[PDB]
Amino acid sequence: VIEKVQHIQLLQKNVRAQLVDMKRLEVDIDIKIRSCRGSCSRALAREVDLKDYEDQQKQLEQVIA
Amino acid sequence: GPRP
Amino acid sequence: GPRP
Amino acid sequence: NSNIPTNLRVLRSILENLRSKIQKLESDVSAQMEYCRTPCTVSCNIPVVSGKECEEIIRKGGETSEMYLIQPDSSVKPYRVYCDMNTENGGWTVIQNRQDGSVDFGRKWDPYKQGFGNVATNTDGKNYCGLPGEYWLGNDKISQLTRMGPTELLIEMEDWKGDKVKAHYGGFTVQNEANKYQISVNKYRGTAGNALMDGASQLMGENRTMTIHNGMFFSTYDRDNDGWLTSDPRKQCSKEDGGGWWYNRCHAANPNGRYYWGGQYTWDMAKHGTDDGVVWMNWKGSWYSMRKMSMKIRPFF
Amino acid sequence: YEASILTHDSSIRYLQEIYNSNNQKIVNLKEKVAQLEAQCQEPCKDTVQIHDITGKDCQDIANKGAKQSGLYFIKPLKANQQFLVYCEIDGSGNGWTVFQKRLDGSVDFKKNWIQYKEGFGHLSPTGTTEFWLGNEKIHLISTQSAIPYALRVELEDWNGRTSTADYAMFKVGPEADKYRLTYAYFAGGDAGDAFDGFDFGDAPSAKFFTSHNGMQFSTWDNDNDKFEGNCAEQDGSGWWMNKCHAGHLNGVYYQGGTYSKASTPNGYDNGIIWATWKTRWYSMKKTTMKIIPFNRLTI
Ligand SMILES: *[C@@H]1O[C@H](CO[C@@H]2O[C@@H](C)[C@@H](O)[C@@H](O)[C@@H]2O)[C@@H](O[C@@H]2O[C@H](CO)[C@@H](O)[C@H](O)[C@H]2NC(C)=O)[C@H](O)[C@H]1NC(C)=O
Ligand SMILES: [Ca+2]
Ligand SMILES: [Ca+2]
Repeated sequence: VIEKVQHIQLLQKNVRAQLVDMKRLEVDIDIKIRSCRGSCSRALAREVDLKDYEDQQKQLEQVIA
Repeated sequence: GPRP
Repeated sequence: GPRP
Repeated sequence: NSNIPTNLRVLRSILENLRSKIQKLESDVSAQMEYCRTPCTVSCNIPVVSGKECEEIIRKGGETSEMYLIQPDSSVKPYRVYCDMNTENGGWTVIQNRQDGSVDFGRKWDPYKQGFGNVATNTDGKNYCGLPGEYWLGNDKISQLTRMGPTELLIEMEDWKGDKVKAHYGGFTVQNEANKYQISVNKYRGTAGNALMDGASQLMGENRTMTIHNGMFFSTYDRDNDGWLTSDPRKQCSKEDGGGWWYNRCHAANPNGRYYWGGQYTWDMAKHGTDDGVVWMNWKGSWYSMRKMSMKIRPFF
Repeated sequence: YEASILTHDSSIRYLQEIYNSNNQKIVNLKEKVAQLEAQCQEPCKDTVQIHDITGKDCQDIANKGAKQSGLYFIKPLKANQQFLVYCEIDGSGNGWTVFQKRLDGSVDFKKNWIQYKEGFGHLSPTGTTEFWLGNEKIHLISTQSAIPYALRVELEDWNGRTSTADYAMFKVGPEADKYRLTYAYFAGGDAGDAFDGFDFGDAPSAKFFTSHNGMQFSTWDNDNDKFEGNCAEQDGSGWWMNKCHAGHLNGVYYQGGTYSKASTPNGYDNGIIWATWKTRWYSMKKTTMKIIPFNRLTI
């Protein structure tokens, strides 16, 4: 627990939270955009890739060790 | 239609 | 889902 | 000691990836906002045959499944509904339908009271709407239909693999608004498991009991009539599990949940960690959002 | 390769600067996602809409202001509930209540008793769909106290020509009397009086056996014609059969107009005919049966 080590202890926690926070917004946006298909002229065709997020979340843990 |  |  | 380096890397690597992901999302959302400057449209010519409800209509000769106009009672003004005239002898008035996530189901008390979504869409080419859309008939209407006389309920679903199951209910009623649209069901049977009456199949005692829907009041994210005695405003069921439902504490079935593409989903995707999404625990568990989910009624003989 | 320790001080801050920046961009995106939501609450707009003006019939509605044709709800005097109908409103305050329409052979007119009783087909605001309003409704509209109606029939061949036929005091009886057709007299029309029967030059009684005034409605599953056989079944329609007909507006829709004996399953003429205007082997391209109060048809 040094000056720099503390700064990075938090940076891991923060990115682990943003990783989750994003992984969700990603899903929220997919469902929301789709739910406009029955209301708006059209719904942006798209496909969500969770792997990239999951691959990174396991990646973070690999260095938090 | 006149039937027989 | 419950809320035990 | 040389850990700080590989750490500042993996941290820099991800924060720049997320930066990109954000860029993609602001793109997608900005594009959708534009497409929404104009609406989607349909053209549904109205069938001549009409009646108090779908059962009367089929008995009157309307033998095809499409949008029909019905008038449960002289008081009410005639309104559109989708009639399933093929499943189990037809005559089924559709009150709830899920199939493509095209409609938003996380709405307030009033939209759920009045009804929302698309009753029907055009049958590719035709002038009538022989295809059903995603919708919630409306609590006032559903309550009035069930109170006309004995009514049975037919809930249907399909997983993203094509497997189908159903939960039947020989008796189904929903009280009016003044009674918080209280729900009552009985005389169950089917291949999906009685989740509305018994509760979460894979649960024990108190845990399974707090997931029983029968007898519950209707709740929306802006109207808490759930069986969850909390003090924290964020702890209401509707706010957590998505849309409006006869939430107890909280559910074993969530027909009006969020539509997850693919079926499989997990707590890390859920907006609140809760198990939102078109759920019917007794059949596929708590983390599976069906591809098809519908609720229909008919007079009981 | 391996940055010097002095770099650590700078790197720690860089991450924090973008981490926090990423964070802000999110707080903002969610905001936009919330604004998107308010934009996705409405259903697709339905082109077909029903006007608010209602009355005892289409003429009544038009007398109440209604100016354009389209779907309306009417409710004759003795009717339990209101029902939708199509109203043709001209520029003279005349409200016609159409009850039969043919124009593409999209709707199959081989229906049973109940179907012909409750009606079938589709109503369109643009008046471009085929249908049968339903015998009961037709009965209710034409038998309101003291209001004497008139029927106008409109045909159109495939060459572009059109013709009409009017009938005073048009009336359709109740189901107990098999929805019998009756009219005071032919009111005139270039289409020619077909309900009066036609001399197919085959019998001594010429006209008689193919006249319609007074005939009861007939369907394959409910025979009430003046023939030992079943007109409705053989001609595959629902109509006021005699033995059998001179006018067959609910007959089989023959594409082109000129059909033949070979075309028919049994052998008899089953097309949309009207002998006083076209050979029994010529099926009309369009057809419309509409009614209005008689005092309205230019006195
Ligand atoms: C009722 O549920 C609670 C909440 O736990 C959840 O439900 C369980 C049935 C099981 O599926 C868990 O994995 C879920 O997380 C149970 O909580 C118990 O809590 C005590 C501490 O108070 C703990 O020691 C137990 O291990 C928990 N239950 C177990 C054995 O997992 C509770 O036990 C459940 N009781 C009933 C009625 O089954
Ligand atoms: Ca509560
Ligand atoms: Ca006969």
